[PDB]
Amino acid sequence: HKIKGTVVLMPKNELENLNAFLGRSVSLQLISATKADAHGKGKVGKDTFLEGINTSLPTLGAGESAFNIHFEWDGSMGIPGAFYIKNYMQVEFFLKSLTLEAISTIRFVCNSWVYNTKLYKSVRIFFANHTYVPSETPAPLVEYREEELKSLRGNGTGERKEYDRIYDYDVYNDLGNPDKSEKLARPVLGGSSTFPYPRRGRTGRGPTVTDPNTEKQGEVFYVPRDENLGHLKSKDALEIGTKSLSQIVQPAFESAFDLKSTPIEFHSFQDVHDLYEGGIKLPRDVISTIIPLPVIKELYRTDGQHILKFPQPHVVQVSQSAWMTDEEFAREMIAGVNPCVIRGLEEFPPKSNLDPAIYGDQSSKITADSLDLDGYTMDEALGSRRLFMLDYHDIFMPYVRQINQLNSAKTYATRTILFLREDGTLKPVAIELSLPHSAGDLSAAVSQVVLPAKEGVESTIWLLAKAYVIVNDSCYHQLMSHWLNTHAAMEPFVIATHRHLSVLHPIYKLLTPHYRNNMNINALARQSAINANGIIETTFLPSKYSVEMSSAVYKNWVFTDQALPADLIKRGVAIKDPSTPHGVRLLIEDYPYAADGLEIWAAIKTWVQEYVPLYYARDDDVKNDSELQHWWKEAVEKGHGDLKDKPWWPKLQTLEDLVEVCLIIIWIASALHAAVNFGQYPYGGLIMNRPTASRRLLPEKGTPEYEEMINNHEKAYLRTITSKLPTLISLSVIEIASTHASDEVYLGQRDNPHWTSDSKALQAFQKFGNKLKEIEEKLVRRNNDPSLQGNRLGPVQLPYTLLYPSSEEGLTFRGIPNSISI
Ligand SMILES: [Fe+3]
Repeated sequence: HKIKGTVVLMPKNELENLNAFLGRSVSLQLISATKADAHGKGKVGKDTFLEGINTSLPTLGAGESAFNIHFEWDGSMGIPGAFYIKNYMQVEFFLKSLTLEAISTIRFVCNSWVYNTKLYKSVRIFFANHTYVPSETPAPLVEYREEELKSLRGNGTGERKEYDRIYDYDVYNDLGNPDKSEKLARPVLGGSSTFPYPRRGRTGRGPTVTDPNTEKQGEVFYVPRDENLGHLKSKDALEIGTKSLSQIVQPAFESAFDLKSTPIEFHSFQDVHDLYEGGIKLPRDVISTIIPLPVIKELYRTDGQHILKFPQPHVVQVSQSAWMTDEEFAREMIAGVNPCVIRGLEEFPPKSNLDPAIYGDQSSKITADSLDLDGYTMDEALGSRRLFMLDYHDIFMPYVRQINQLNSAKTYATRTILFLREDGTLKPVAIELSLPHSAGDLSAAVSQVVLPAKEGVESTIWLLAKAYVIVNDSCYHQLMSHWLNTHAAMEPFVIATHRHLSVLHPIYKLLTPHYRNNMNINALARQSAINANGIIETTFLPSKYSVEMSSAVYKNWVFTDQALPADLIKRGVAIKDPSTPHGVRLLIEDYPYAADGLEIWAAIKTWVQEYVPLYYARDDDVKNDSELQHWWKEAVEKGHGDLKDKPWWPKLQTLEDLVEVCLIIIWIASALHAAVNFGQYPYGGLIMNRPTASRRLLPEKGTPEYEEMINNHEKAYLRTITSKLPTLISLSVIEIASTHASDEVYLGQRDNPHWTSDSKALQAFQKFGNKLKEIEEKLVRRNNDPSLQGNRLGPVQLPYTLLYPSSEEGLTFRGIPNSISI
């Protein structure tokens, strides 16, 4: 007459004795999926308490404890499909799972914090691991299913508390700190035509005293409780790093500089190399402040007394000087940290769409006859699809004036012309350094064109020109390729999924692994990374204009252009070609990001195309899923609501649209983010290779600054790029971001083998993981192919492993997480 059950939970201390969980501490009630009361709701059993510690199980995961329990459940009550749980203890615990035996085995995958019962307005409910579209929900669970969605949505008011599980939207009005200073006021991003932006998770702290449109500061930025990931190992809590760096480590660094205990500036390139060789000497109390901090202490080796040493960046591990080569500068545009901006150039000279009345004549000054195209004429280079560009002219020109008015910031709007050589590598052939020009200008600095040069002061000017380009590129990488296109663009879909797709829903099960830790890292970023005077503003060129620049770019963000084939075709780096395996022909055949990416894209596509038909037999079945239609309607009209008028949104009335939408979401969250994230320290850990800021324009002839370019080119370079103090802070941030936590869940993995009971879904997922293993072998062969050495390894001899699916923990330059997790 009893159902044997096993509860697995983790006491709180395991993620930030066992006998306290016995007695009347924890009650569970089974809920029937087949026998309903007179209202049609599945009947509920009696409160049943944990009976004892099970120590006979083969071996739980670390930190987990198993509890025995027996439910009076006579069979007339039908088959359990859910349960209620009440925690009568003062302290919350993490509920892993319930397992019921000898009844048609029943598994519940919970993985949820359960706070004291008096904190909840309705009792926590958990469903068995079956999957149902809404029309397939067993009738006695239909109302339970919808009431749980209503509970997760909340009502759009109230200050969110730690234990709340309420998902909702708000604008980016929480970055400014106007109550501290008018200088820290920031425009609201989202909800206007001037500043469109993805929505983020609502926190509801309320208004500042000086500005009803800006949300007040808080010690903790709320996320729904189970988004805030605990870790067994403190060192895996990498998301706490940015707060520690901004609030604890940066002031300690600043004091070392204020007290003149270390040189204020780098004076040679070797001063930079020293950081990962002998290290940097700092005051004792500065070391003492840093080396006890979780996560932070993992970033540096130390003698415990005066030395911090950074890890040797991958980009210098074979050749310290290879970053300086034109070969490597161009190669990193297709296999570097930001491999997804280069475009084909199909006319010459390049054109601008900006208004000459505002910025002056926008004609390019690059002349065709000045370029070395390995003997090709311009017409030949254009017609054979060998001309490409890295075009930041129109992106940066609207912000150059305001950036350059800042005291220690000076930039150009840059364009780089690239030629695809017959050997398949890219060659840079010109850089245009543009400045706006209008009648009222007080500056006499002018735009100019710089061409490659290997000797003399011309070689230094060309090296500086490359630095100005990479400052543009690093800013666009950090704020657009990375922050906007992954972190910020994904959060609206996270929110919508939890608000409108039941945990029971097949598309919830398909997508939610790809959201792990995303809202958490994003909230911590709003607090410490992209806030006024936060990490990004105090290390990157645009300073207080950084985040709003990403809103300007979001005006042109197109959901369907995030698909890899559409991206490659839009950028003119591939053409449609049905005769090829992936339906596109690359115009740069050995384009490592794109060629490896197409393999990953195709594997995800096959997986989604196999999973969707398990639950939707026909287009009509997609049309008639009420949760799915509400999910997509809200994702578009609210989550990305500033772009809800755009004609390119899929309608989601067909199987093909459902596949496309899920495929793109998974792609952004896993491989796209990985490709743009985990190369940050490997390439940018040498500040000269990936400068974050430029502080001066090119010097005029006849000046001491010009003579310095002749007599001391390294110092000229270092004075132009990011200063030493923001370099230390920035290196630390990108080292965190390039690190895989040991509890990461990678593409092809899931945190629990029982996420669904449907064997066809589980077998399809196994095929997907096998396919990713085969792809990794293929990518290994690519990196070992000497014919591809030029673009896949370069003179830095750094094999392109960023789209290898698998990785061990640490700073590995490989591995594709499921989600945007750091
Ligand atoms: Fe990231």
